[PDB]
Amino acid sequence: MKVLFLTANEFEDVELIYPYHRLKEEGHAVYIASFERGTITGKHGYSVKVDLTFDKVNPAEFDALVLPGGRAPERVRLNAKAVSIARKMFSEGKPVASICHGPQILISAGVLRGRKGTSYPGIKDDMINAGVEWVDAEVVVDGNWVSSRVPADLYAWMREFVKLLK
Amino acid sequence: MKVLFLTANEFEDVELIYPYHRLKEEGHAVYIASFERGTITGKHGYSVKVDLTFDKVNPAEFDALVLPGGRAPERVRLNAKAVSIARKMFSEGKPVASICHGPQILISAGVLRGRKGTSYPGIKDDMINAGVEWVDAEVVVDGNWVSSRVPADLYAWMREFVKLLK
Amino acid sequence: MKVLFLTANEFEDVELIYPYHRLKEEGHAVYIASFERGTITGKHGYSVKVDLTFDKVNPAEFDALVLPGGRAPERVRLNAKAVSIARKMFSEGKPVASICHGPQILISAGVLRGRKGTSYPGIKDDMINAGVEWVDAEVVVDGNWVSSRVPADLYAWMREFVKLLK
Amino acid sequence: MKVLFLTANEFEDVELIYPYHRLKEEGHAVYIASFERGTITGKHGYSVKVDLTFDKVNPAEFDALVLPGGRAPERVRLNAKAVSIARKMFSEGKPVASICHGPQILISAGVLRGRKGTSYPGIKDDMINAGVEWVDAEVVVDGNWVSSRVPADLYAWMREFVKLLK
Amino acid sequence: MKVLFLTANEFEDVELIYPYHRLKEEGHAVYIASFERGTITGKHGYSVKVDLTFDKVNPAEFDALVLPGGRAPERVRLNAKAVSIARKMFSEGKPVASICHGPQILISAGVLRGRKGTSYPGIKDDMINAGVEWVDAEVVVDGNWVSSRVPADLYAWMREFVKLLK
Amino acid sequence: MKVLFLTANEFEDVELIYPYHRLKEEGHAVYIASFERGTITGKHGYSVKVDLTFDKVNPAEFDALVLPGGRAPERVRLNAKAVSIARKMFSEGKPVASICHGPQILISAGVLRGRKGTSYPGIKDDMINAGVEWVDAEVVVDGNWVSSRVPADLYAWMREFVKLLK
Ligand SMILES: [Tb+3]
Ligand SMILES: [Tb+3]
Ligand SMILES: [Tb+3]
Ligand SMILES: [Tb+3]
Ligand SMILES: [Tb+3]
Ligand SMILES: [Tb+3]
Ligand SMILES: [Tb+3]
Ligand SMILES: [Tb+3]
Repeated sequence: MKVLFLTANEFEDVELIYPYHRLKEEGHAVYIASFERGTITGKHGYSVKVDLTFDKVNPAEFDALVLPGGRAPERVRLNAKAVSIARKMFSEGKPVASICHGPQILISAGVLRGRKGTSYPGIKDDMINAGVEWVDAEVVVDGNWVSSRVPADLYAWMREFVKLLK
Repeated sequence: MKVLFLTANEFEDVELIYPYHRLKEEGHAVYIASFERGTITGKHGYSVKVDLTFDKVNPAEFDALVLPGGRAPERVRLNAKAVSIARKMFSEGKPVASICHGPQILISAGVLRGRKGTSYPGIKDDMINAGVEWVDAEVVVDGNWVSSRVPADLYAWMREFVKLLK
Repeated sequence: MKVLFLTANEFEDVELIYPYHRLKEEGHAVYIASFERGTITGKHGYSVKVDLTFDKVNPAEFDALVLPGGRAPERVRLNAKAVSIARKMFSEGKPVASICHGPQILISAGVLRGRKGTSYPGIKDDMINAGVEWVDAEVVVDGNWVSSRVPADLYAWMREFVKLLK
Repeated sequence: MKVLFLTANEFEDVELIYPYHRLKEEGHAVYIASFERGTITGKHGYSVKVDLTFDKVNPAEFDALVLPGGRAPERVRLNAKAVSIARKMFSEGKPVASICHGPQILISAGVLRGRKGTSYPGIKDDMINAGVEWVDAEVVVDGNWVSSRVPADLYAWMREFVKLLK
Repeated sequence: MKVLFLTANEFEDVELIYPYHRLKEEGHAVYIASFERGTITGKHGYSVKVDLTFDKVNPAEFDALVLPGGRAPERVRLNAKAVSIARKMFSEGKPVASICHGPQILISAGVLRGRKGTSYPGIKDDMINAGVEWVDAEVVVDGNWVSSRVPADLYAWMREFVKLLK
Repeated sequence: MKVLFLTANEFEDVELIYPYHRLKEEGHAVYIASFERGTITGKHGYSVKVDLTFDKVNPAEFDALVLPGGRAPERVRLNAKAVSIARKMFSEGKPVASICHGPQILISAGVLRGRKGTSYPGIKDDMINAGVEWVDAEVVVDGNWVSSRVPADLYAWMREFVKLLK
């Protein structure tokens, strides 16, 4: 499987690096998409190479989507192409993993009304206003959508997402 | 004229300091309310003293409210007492100034349905989902609510807010 | 009303941003002059665009001068052209606002003998040795010269400077 | 199964956080041991709670050992008790995972003579002088010892370590 | 000989550490005096232990004085006791070494009128207004006063100061 | 006399700057060699110009060698040319000063068997495994090799090294 990550500068470092390596362990191919080629730097200073830009992503070529948190989702959600990628993959029923501020991209895509999930508690009212049935749990699984809240939930977040990709 | 500020650590420094001094120029008494007494530190490292805690605020004692941005509103909006202060003052028709992420507190208060305003563009979809008629302008004035987007709007933000307090 | 600012990297962020927006509120045109075009960054990391270089400034084209503090004045005062701009505008009786280390430029211009004002207390002995009658006050107004000491004085500093430009 | 981590301040953040969550996914109990109770902070600023001090560790109570990298191993290897824990667990054939500078603790334990493994390439000559058959590979498995070199190897490092704990 | 250093937080790190070790090489005893006991931290993050406070210094007990630069001299020069120590030792003809912003303390002591020396070029006009015959040289020796400008002058600064202490 | 320094980014700032100026005081020519031309930055942010690259160094042209510490030696010791320079100069009996992690380069050169010296205590076991008779002292002098442990030893380190160059 080809797993796409939508992110940008000021991503929450462990929320990108943890699923990146956890999914590589399974033999899945992992791709970082962002605004431009080169590198992006997390809140804590970890640097990662960008594999492709949002403009070059064909959503049909990717099988699963991961949305790390941090401050990057508020930048990503203003890019119409990045939001279109998330709208298409999520609405087609492809596996989507979000954590922390990651689901702000799904709010902007207009795909969460009636869906059950979680997020960083600081944006729960925004998830509720987007029609989410918000749950305070380390991991929520709602069909193709696997959601978690904070870095302390990483173990449970990918435990459930890896099951979805099997 | 007693102006209350609702804020916390990681406030956007100039969005707190600019209205604080602009309103002191007019002879208004300015008060910083936060989670605990002592000091709070902005994103850029400026420190300010907390005058009172959210639990000690009686909203009837304050005439106007300022909501600076940064990452502080996502912490403030999880405090039921801080949200109740903003709900009471805004719903009473008292002057309320918000900028950048500041209106996340008003979203949580449930007072923005059908109101017209702006915010940091990164949360415009959350403002729209809360019932705001969102406008991309340096300053919007909707009755008692004066809203702006980013630090570049400071001059226009307080130019309009000062007129409401006269 | 064209207001010129003489500054450089490591300016005290709020001492530049506060008067910039306060004077824009009045409808005055504000200009940042520095060593080179592009951007300059304050002590706390705020970035601002440089409008023109010291070499391109014709002091006859500007009506008032603002001298923010920080570590920038110690760099600015070594530039003969920047010091000549401050000498000409101050000695012509045009309104000049200084705060914190800002008057180090006026010391270098040789215009403060027998004038009354203030500064960051750490350089009061240097102001006294330049012939200033130094006062420990949040704001001092001596004809065209409006001086303040530290960021806590911002409200009083521009309250008096705005009156001079009216 | 109880997994012990030996670490200190300036640990490489992802080298501690990644195996911590990867092993919690399997249902293993994970324990952070360091010099004192309270918290320790990684090179990149992530902070983690210390579960117990080196003096309180009884090696017989733990089933497996993880040695993250960063600058922490050079501090840990000067603590005779921490080195004795690593010596006892490694020499008893319990699973031991090391990455980056992590095996400096095993060098100090005197247990690597005639063993095959890897490390951060910057200390390969020190591993060779301790009697290691050094291999430049993302992961090496030598009986109970699973070793990796850098953060890019995380996926392979725990892929092999998890197999040892099954 | 007992060499006293007058300094505080935000000292220029190499300007304190270099003379400290260079004078210890000669067998001189070296003492750091500051506002309070404990430690002080330089601009670049080096930490040094404070040996005694300004209040506990008896200038008669010290044979030579060193004044490092950085931002510390602007804090030190506001302390009447620290300025009195520098006034007494300098006016008694004891060896005094200054570099960079270090001579701001001697300006405040009122001992430089007619003396020949140098400093950080950014404060040369303040040295001139204090009556200094200012020279642009890596090191100036004027009787008991050895002065230098910047970190690049360290080699020449202590080359001359060590000769004075022989 | 020409003194060569082998170093890189993340050198311990005072361990490079202190011997650089101490040896310039004696009139010796000092040269910084690193991976590329331009500048290198220490752990604490001091920046120094690189005089020449490792590939351009002819060991016959230099009379003495300095090896500062920090994290730079673990990068330098992976460059076969930099290790060959240290090997050639040390094995020819030219004066060699090392401090802290600096002797990791000599370990990699294979020249320390049966030699007496010291280092940062965190790598003493690696020095012992390289055949060093390790001593816990502020300075050790073994023929041409002058070694010290930490920044607190600077005064003693160059006191002994300067005697070798006379
Ligand atoms: Tb940011
Ligand atoms: Tb934060
Ligand atoms: Tb600076
Ligand atoms: Tb460190
Ligand atoms: Tb052997
Ligand atoms: Tb400072
Ligand atoms: Tb590093
Ligand atoms: Tb042997």
